[PDB]
Amino acid sequence: SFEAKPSGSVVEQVECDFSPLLSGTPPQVYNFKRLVFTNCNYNLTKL
Amino acid sequence: FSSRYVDLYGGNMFQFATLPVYDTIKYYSIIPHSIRSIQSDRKAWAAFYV
Repeated sequence: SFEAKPSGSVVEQVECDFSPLLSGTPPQVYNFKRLVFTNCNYNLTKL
Repeated sequence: FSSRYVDLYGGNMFQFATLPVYDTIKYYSIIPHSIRSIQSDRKAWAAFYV
């Protein structure tokens, strides 16, 4: 059967700061440190 | 999760806050609060049920 053609993908876009991750003393692997991010734009390319 | 944040009447549970604690918690305590009041000030108090 015929199928529709995909077009006009819709993406809905605040840039969360990544400064704490790259700043300060990283804790040891047992003291694993993570930052939770929600509803924020990301720049993985910069990291 | 707090019902009051979204619908108080519904009683449904919706997350209102995220706590960054990655430590396992094996124990908790409840109702350590107390009221400082004169005899006239004292009134019946509602309670919390776990």
